[PDB]
Amino acid sequence: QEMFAWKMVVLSLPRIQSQRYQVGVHYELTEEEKFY
Amino acid sequence: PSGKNILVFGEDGSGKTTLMTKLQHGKKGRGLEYLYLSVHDEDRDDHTRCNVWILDGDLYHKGLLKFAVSAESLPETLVIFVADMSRPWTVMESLQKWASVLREHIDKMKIPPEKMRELERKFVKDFQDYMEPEEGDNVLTHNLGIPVLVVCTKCDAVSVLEKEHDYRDEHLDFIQSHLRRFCLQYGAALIYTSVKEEKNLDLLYKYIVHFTTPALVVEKDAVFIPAGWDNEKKIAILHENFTTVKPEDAYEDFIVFLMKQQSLLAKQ
Repeated sequence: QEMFAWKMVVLSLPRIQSQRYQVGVHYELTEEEKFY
Repeated sequence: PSGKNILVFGEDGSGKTTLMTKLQHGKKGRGLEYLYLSVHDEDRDDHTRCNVWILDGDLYHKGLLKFAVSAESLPETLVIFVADMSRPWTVMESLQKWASVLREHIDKMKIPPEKMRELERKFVKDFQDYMEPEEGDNVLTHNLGIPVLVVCTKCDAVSVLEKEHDYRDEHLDFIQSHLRRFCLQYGAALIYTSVKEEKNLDLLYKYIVHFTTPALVVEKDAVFIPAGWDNEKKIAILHENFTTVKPEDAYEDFIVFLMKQQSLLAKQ
């Protein structure tokens, strides 16, 4: 009865590339930090 | 059976992809990585579609929680609070952080159904009544309640942790007793996991989502807190021997203008 993927398909790929909204500047656009 | 669900909460990796690989993979650095399970149902493979959602990060994950939690899916939701033992401050802060995220999810997505509130609260009050027997008084339980179970990663690194900055049973005993306190206050249990070791998660996650398991504290390195092995006395006995009884300060312990004016002044 594996046929209930509509719940995930309702909003599956609405944000496939939403990792670049850094307040338009931020001066450190990266979703992590480097070493020391 | 109906559809089962599991929400694993990774804290910046912490071996979440490796742990999900050990049970049955690209990476885990974006968020909402759906995973399917196939657990034995004591006789055959009855297609126990226990959905697993890998949530990592903090950049607007409420939408991912909305796409990962349905309305009538709420009872069979076994979230897995994952925190790696290599960074104890990350465990102490991330456990309360994921608990706060779960509280916000209940305060923003569980509130529209009215009958589910009065049914779920009594279901939790009756579920905690059966959580303590068949294991082998009253604790400061919080407001959150649903079948939960916390799983800690990097537990097979006792020598590494004592070689870096612990070098005493105070740190390991502090983490053990305090995570035990956090699990009893959150209405959960604690099952440690490791690299190709400590295979005890499937037993309790199968035992609660309706095949039993006992407690292990003798080894002190592979500690398993089952459902119903908590009180307010053994936790005090744990952090008493050489460890400060409930310290509130040990958390930070284990965690042409100038030149022109000058020329003009010289000219006068």
